[PDB]
Amino acid sequence: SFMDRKEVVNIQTWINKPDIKHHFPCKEVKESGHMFPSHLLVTATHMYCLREILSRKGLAYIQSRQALNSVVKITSKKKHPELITFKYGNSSASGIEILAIERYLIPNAGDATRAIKQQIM
Amino acid sequence: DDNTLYHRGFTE
Repeated sequence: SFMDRKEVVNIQTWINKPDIKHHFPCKEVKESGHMFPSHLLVTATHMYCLREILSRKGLAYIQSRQALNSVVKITSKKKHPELITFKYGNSSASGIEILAIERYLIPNAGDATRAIKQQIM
Repeated sequence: DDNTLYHRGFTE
């Protein structure tokens, strides 16, 4: 497909792209509680989230694409430390402006966030 | 309740 609901691409094809500095399987978590097997792909300036299309092996929606420069907070839950929340927007001395929030349950929470954090800086 | 892992302006 070119679009199913969003843009459809081939997960492998993307993983091997030169831009890709990192890659992390996970599941996006919705407020509704549903979870969606995905792959966070990290570049030197962006972080994509490819949502696996179950019925079409090896294909994913391009579910989102955020600029590392727009990441302001990254938290893990205490009760469940592999549940990583990403908070996007603007940050200054007075406080924080939250424009978007993505939540992923990430297998190697520690390694992943450390990789992303290293990119962010 | 959560743990800050990164917070732009503060944890660098």
